[PDB]
Amino acid sequence: PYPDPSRILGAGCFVDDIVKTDGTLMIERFVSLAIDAYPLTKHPNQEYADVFHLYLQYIRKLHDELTGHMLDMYSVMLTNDNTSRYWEPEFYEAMYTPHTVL
Amino acid sequence: VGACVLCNSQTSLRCGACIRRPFLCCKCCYDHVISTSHKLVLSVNPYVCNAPGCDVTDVTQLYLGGMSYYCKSHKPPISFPLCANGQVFGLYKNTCVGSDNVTDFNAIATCDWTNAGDYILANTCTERLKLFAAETLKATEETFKLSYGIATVREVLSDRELHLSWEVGKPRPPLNRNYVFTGYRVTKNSKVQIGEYTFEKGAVVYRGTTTYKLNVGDYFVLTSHTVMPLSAPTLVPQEHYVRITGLYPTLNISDEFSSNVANYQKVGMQKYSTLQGPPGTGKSHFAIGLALYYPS
Amino acid sequence: VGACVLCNSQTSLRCGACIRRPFLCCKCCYDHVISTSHKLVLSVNPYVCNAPGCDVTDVTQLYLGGMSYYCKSHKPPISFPLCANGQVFGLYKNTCVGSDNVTDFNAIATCDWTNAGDYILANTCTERLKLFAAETLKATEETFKLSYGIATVREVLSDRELHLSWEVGKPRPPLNRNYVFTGYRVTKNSKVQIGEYTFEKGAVVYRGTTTYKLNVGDYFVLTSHTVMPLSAPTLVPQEHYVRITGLYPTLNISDEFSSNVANYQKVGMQKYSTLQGPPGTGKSHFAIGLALYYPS
Amino acid sequence: FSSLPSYAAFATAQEAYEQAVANGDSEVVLKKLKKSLNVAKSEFDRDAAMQRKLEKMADQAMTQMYKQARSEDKRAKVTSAMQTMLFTMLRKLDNDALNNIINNARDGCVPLNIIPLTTAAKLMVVIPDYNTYKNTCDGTTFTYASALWEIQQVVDADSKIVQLSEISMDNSPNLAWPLIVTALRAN
Amino acid sequence: FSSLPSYAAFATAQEAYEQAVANGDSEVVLKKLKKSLNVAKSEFDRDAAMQRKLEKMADQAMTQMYKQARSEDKRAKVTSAMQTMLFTMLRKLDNDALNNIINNARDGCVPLNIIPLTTAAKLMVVIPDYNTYKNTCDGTTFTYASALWEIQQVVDADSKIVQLSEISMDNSPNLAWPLIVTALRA
RNA sequence: GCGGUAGUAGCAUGCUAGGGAGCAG
RNA sequence: AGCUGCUCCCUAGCAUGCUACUACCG
Ligand SMILES: [Zn+2]
Ligand SMILES: [Zn+2]
Ligand SMILES: [Zn+2]
Ligand SMILES: [Zn+2]
Ligand SMILES: [Zn+2]
Ligand SMILES: [Zn+2]
Repeated sequence: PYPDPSRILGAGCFVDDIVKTDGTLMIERFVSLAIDAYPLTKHPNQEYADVFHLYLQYIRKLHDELTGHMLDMYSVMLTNDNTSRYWEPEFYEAMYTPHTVL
Repeated sequence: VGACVLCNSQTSLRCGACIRRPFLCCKCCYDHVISTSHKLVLSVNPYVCNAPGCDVTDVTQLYLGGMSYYCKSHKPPISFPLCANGQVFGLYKNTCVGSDNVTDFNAIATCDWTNAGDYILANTCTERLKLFAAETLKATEETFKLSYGIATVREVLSDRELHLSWEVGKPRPPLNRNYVFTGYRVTKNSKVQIGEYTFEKGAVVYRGTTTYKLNVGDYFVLTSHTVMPLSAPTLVPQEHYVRITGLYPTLNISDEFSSNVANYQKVGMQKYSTLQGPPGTGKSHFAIGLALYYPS
Repeated sequence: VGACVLCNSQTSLRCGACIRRPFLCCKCCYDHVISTSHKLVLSVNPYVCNAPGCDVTDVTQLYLGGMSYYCKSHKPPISFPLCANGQVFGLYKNTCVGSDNVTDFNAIATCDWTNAGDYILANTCTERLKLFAAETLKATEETFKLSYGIATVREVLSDRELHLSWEVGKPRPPLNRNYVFTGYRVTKNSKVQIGEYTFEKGAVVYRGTTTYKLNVGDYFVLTSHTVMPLSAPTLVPQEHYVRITGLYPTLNISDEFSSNVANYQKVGMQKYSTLQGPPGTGKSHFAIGLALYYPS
Repeated sequence: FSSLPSYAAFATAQEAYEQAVANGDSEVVLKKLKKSLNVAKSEFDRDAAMQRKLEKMADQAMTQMYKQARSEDKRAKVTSAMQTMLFTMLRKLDNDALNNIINNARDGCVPLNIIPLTTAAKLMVVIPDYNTYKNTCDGTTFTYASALWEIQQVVDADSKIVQLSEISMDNSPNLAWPLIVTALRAN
Repeated sequence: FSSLPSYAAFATAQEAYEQAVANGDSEVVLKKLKKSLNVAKSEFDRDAAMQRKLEKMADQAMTQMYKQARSEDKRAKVTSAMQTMLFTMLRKLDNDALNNIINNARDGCVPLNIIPLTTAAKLMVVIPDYNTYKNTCDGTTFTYASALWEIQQVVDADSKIVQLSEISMDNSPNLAWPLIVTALRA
């Protein structure tokens, strides 16, 4: 199954609370919205796969900008404790293959 | 979430026993919290035990066990004391300059405003500590005076004459021109505007500001503000430049202002000339003469 | 869930064998529950065994095994005695002051109201214990009286004259003006309003409150209340202040109040002036002349 | 956990082992005072591990009955709220119009839809536009539901008072336009 | 985590057993290092664990505190961020009509009602001085929002009619200046 | 040399509880 | 400001299960 791309992009741009207009405070919203958008990668229309790729790139940017705050405003060195799985396609491909993990 | 008073470092902690709720660096706060009578710290959340029904609010006993901050008598094993290394746990746990000599701040903090020395030390320190001391001094002023006598005048003697009653258990302030009260008109629910008046010898005579006719039931206190922190120093940094900056040279003047012109230049070429005045030397005449000398 | 009677500390334990069910803190409860004939304690749940068919309800023996409270013959291995350290298990286990000399409360609790000495100790102690003794006394009063002979008059002799039958196995209480009954009218289901009346020598003559005509089927009791806890002491703390507080000076008085003026001042100048009165000295006149002295 | 009965026992076992270590005599020195120590193993295992379970269970119980006390207080609070509300709405109700219609019913029961229609003292009308205003409540008295009503106050969608002269066919486009009319039952 | 006390003990034991396996004499005299040593790993891995996850617990508490602080300080500044955003966006739109009305409003000429779109319907505009009257109104035709409106009536701040040819240079200091033009769209 | 039990540490799987978020009817 | 269903992330706990080190007895 795959959704209408406008629905996912609109869930990206318009929100119902002002706190959700800063990405580094949640990030999980975009992980979930990227789970919903994975099967567009197999579409013949090229402007449909770009939605999934845009979401992965944005997640990586948000993680980097959140971690580069605790090293300057404070002096906290965050370690990438396997948070690099969220901006790679395997974590999302695993959700549509028959061998559960619910 | 702003810079400390003694450190210019953004912190998030607040002295719990203080009155102005100031911003303190973790090590700097450690100094102040173990070196005075300030026993509590507030962060984005209050560091208080979530064990239901506890009241010990010192600093050093408290322990953090995750998304909660306990007592040792309230403690699960997996934790870390909130107090260690001479540094209370908080945001900015690295980049706080602190200060080894804070007994100036400390003295201001336990200054109860009774001796002259409290004023002297308030008047001898540097800028932001001075603002802190001044605003705590007003706060203690409003704590002092409003908690004194309510003026529940319960009958009228004659024209500008009154009979006095006032609160039991707490004494009553003097009734002078230095102590201005403020009225409230009580009805079946609450109070209404009356205004600020004075009391004097009667049997009480009131030298009220304007006309008013009050029967029994009313009572008076001296109202105050809830003073916020300020923004600026007592005086600006001085100047020794060349220019009477920003103004327009003079063409006309009166010969009574002969002694005025020589002093107009000095207030003009440098940042400030501190005005000293014996009683009645024309300072006001001088003070209106500045615009007479510079009409722009 | 409030202050205990002897310690002013928040607890959750109540003597089960008392009549008032009073609050008793942990050590204070241990004292009373070992030192008297009160063998039961209730908390937010009653400290009783949960094995079906148990009726031994002492205090020391019970054992707590998690979400239950057992007796030693009812006990799985994971447990702890509910009574240890001389301190029963309940909320706020730490911050209870307790009391060592609680034999006064112990005697009040065991006071069955027979001797004069019962009344002597009940009138020699301190304040909230005064209240506890008073309410236990009145509760035992109504346990006393209601459970005596039923006033079942089973025929009418003549005008204001009746024939009496009374309860068997339980004797019948006096029939005097000091002992006023209360009427209930039986219908095929239940009782209806009759009112309070008195019995005297007949063969029973009744000194009724008002006219009534009762046939057979009726019977009487002396009804009572269900006395709840009180709030306040026997008197207010005294005063020795300077003012006739809260009232207005005098212009008019009648000279038959000559002996009245001298004692008006003392009652109002200080908290309370307790009045003793010989029969017919003018006390009520004085108690009416109070408002005569100050119409306000 | 140091005031237990076995802290002294393991202390004296290790103290004697220390005494013999300062001595260091025989093979039985090793065997024994590693087995004086190896007996005081169960002490400080069970007496310091069953003391580590009773306390957790005691804390569980105390927290649980704290919860129950709070839940028992909130119940009384809401009980009082409901009672006050019922008895408050009771005192706008017990009129004689109500008893008059109730006693005319043959068995005691009436429909609920006819109680405000026949006993209410005040009426509220909500008007969408001026054409509807002309046909419903023009004038200063009108008749609705078999009775006569008398207007007091008109407000608009902003809760601002309108006067009856302003409501006209050519002033209509200057009004916030649901109007709300309030009237009183005429006698 | 190596700066811990029992590190010295564990290193001592392991070096001793390295010597024992490099010498290879006994089986239980070498088991000495092991009765001696397994104690080292029972007091170094028992203390190089709790602080290793405490290091992460602390960082996760401080990230949570930072997020709550930032969240609460974002919603205390809504009505300054919103207006700054709106004006950057309006600048980068770069429309002629919007720029016209925004520049006019910046120098003083504002409307009094919503700008109508029908070729009918009325527009009222406040004009505060002669200079801004020169640029827009010449003749009886008004230039506003990149359109043309035909003047119908000018009244003063005194709420009384002023005829149109009266407004000129010399008579400008004679009228209470915040006039109100009234024009209909062409 | 092995088994059994008693302790201590590290690792996974499952269940429950609590909190945060996303989609669909 | 509702009723349902599914999915991701975080912490706590319980037992279970696997696995490693020490001790005791056989
Ligand atoms: Zn402080
Ligand atoms: Zn500081
Ligand atoms: Zn605590
Ligand atoms: Zn007590
Ligand atoms: Zn009792
Ligand atoms: Zn039992």
